[PDB]
Amino acid sequence: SGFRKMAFPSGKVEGCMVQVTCGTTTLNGLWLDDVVYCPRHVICTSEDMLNPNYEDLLIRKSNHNFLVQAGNVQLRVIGHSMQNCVLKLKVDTANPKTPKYKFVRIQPGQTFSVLACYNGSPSGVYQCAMRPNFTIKGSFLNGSCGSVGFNIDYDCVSFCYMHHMELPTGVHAGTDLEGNFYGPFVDRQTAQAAGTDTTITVNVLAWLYAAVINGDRWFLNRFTTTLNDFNLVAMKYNYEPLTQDHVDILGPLSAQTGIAVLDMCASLKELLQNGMNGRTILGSALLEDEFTPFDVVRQCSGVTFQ
Amino acid sequence: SGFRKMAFPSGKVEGCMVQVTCGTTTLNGLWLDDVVYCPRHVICTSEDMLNPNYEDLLIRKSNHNFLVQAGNVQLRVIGHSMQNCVLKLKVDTANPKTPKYKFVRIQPGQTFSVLACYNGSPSGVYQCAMRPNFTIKGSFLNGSCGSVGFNIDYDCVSFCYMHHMELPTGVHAGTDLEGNFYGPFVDRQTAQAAGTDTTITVNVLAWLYAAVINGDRWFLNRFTTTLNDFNLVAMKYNYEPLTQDHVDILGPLSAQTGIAVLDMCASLKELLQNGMNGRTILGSALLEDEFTPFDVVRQCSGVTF
Ligand SMILES: COc1ccc(N(Cc2cc(Cl)cs2)C(=O)Cc2cncc3ccccc23)cc1
Ligand SMILES: COc1ccc(N(Cc2cc(Cl)cs2)C(=O)Cc2cncc3ccccc23)cc1
Repeated sequence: SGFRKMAFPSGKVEGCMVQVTCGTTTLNGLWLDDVVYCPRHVICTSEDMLNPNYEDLLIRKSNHNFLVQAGNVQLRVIGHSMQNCVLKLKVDTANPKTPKYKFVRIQPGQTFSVLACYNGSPSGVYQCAMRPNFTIKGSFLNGSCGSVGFNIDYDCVSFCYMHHMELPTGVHAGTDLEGNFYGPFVDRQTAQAAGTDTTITVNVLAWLYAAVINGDRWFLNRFTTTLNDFNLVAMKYNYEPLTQDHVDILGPLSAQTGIAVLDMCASLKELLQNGMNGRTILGSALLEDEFTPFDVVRQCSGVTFQ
Repeated sequence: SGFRKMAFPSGKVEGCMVQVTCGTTTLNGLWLDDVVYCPRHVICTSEDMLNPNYEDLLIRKSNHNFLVQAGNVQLRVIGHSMQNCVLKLKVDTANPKTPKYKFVRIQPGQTFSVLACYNGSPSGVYQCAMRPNFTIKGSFLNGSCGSVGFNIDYDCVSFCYMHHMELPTGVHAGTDLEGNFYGPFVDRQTAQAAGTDTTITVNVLAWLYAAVINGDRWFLNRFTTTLNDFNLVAMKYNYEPLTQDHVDILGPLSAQTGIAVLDMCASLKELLQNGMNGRTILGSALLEDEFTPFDVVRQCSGVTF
């Protein structure tokens, strides 16, 4: 029993983290096969970030301007290209610890484990959710850039996030491993703001199923609802629309608990309308939205990674 | 900036996890050098668990009754002893992935990472505190037994916890790696209950210092308190007494923020009195007590391994 913010084991990703230096700028890189992936802003000084021309800045750098350290063993850069906002450093050595992996771009609502790194060394691991405003609430200090976010889907590490920036609100913004930013953000120091955020409805329902599995059932009611009627109430309270796809993804949790998705929807509708009445769910006073349906199943069914 | 419940990277511990089978019982073992450590209840059946004599159960076992698997590799048991509530299986091979390690016993309030394992394979990693009542609020299912809790310091793993049981409240009980239970618990299926839990006051204060470091001061006030008046108030909310040792341990955070420990104690007193009035502190609607003072410094100063 019990329910915790639970990260994927970090072993396979720890094996892939390196230091990248270009000038007095040092940050983290991801070493997979004979390529190191890192933020393109490694080629920038703090002043350069005000109005960078990345084409011009890269056209001036050569292979030997980029110093990569893998533990305390130097890799030779034998090529460099830019894909969107990531630098790809082609190196002389394939990473022997390269796991089975893909690059995945995630949807808002999806969670991932962050291996927070400084100077190519891991500091720790935690769970994040891609907010509907395309920011993450992370723990990132200067030098954290190039730290990655990942899921393990069966036997495959899926890399979904690379850390780039901290916004003035203190929330974090980054790219997929193809250098495509999540959200309307740019790698220049200019006025940029997190948009108004919404609650991830499918994840709140996932977490109410977690509560039922852990014996916290007080919020279940005899009422039902239609998808349409649920969404009319949800949208009043700044909750993301629930689609039929969301309903189907919640099918396994519904089957395991014997509580219909629309019955759980009716329970949530009353929670939003009435509040908690100074009660808690899984020892939280607020409705939690940073657990996916799969996160609940993985923790509550003891799914393992080998 | 930002502050998050952060586990240690699990890689060095993943390298030590194996499956241990005795009869129809399978659980997790820790493989360090040529020894595998596991809960001694691996030699029990479900009926055995009410009043087991582990000396009598163990003397009946041969080396070959213990099946230790590390991935696809069968490890050969060449010896066994019992130390308190852990079994030590001597195997023919030293774990090549063995890290630098120590065995430590932690105090209530200290935190560690759990690598939750089933059949010798990892499910996930989370951060935990030894509660004042010597339980942990974990996430563990049947087959989780032998999962370990640890801290990393430089490149040394200190193992402080081995998982043995779940209590009726759903909290979890376990031993150090010398097989001594945290708390008054025993490896028997007899009725045992967690003592009344209390909040870890020094950790809540550490976490308020974290919130200040992260640029949030809304909860501060103009007031101070004596240690004695703080403890008289805090105990009415089932908070642990704050000792002068706790106050000294909060010294570095006090110095970094310029907020005296007893002034932060005054802030906490008001927070218990008023609640958050629809606000949050580091994204939390409750007062968090599973960050130690060292955890705040480590995460706010960017310590690596
Ligand atoms: C060349 O040197 C720099 C590179 C990046 C930064 N910024 C600002 C920007 C990044 C982007 Cl992309 C556009 S502006 C960051 O947000 C980096 C950053 C990250 N995560 C925690 C941070 C914490 C403190 C300070 C910076 C942090 C600043 C300087
Ligand atoms: C020989 O087979 C068994 C061995 C141990 C268990 N128990 C009950 C007891 C353990 C101890 Cl030591 C005394 S009673 C557990 O608590 C294991 C356990 C662990 N963590 C989550 C658990 C969740 C559900 C059920 C059991 C859990 C039961 C059977």
